Amino acid sequence: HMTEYKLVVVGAAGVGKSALTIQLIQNHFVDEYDPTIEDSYRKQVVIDGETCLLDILDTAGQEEYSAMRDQYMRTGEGFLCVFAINNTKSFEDIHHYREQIKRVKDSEDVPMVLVGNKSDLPSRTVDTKQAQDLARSYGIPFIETSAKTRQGVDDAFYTLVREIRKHKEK
Ligand SMILES: Nc1nc2c(ncn2[C@@H]2O[C@H](COP(=O)(O)OP(=O)(O)O)[C@@H](O)[C@H]2O)c(=O)[nH]1
Ligand SMILES: [Mg+2]
Ligand code: NA
Repeated sequence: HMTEYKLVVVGAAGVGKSALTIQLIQNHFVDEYDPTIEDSYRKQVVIDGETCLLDILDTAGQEEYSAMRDQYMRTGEGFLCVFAINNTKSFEDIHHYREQIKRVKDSEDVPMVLVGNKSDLPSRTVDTKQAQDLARSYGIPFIETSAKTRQGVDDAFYTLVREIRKHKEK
């Protein structure tokens, strides 16, 4: 009685991958989540009249190999590619995350959303138009989030589900 959607959250250390996932699931902002915990979470939610079971991998620790992450990259249906709007380097890093996904899928048409997180912080070094340019180039949506205030968080995830449906029958 539910449709499963396999989602993968990627991006540089410290951008708020865990914070966004935890906010989606618990409606809580977690100040201090272990940067090393990689794991999958489940969320049941009704999106456009369909009862969805989201199966979400919150990735961590790019440095080392991971059997879980390997399985999710190969079989994941969509990707949230996250940078922080006060972390220029994380924005610059998006290129590499996107290339890695393109390679695993042997494809340039992969359901993905570019997410610019920490929108509540005043120290903004990546402008919305830089992000809009980058997403336009990739042919993907751009959404600004705050895992702290929850602004944009459901939007990011609902939009990814919709991009998955645009790509394949579910
Ligand atoms: N102010 C603010 N801080 C955030 C936001 N998202 C995450 N953080 C903080 O940024 C740091 C890294 O978040 P975390 O989720 O562990 O990042 P991860 O390494 O990508 O999983 C933590 O202190 C979080 O409390 C946000 O939207 N706003
Ligand atoms: Mg994390
Ligand atoms: Na959170």
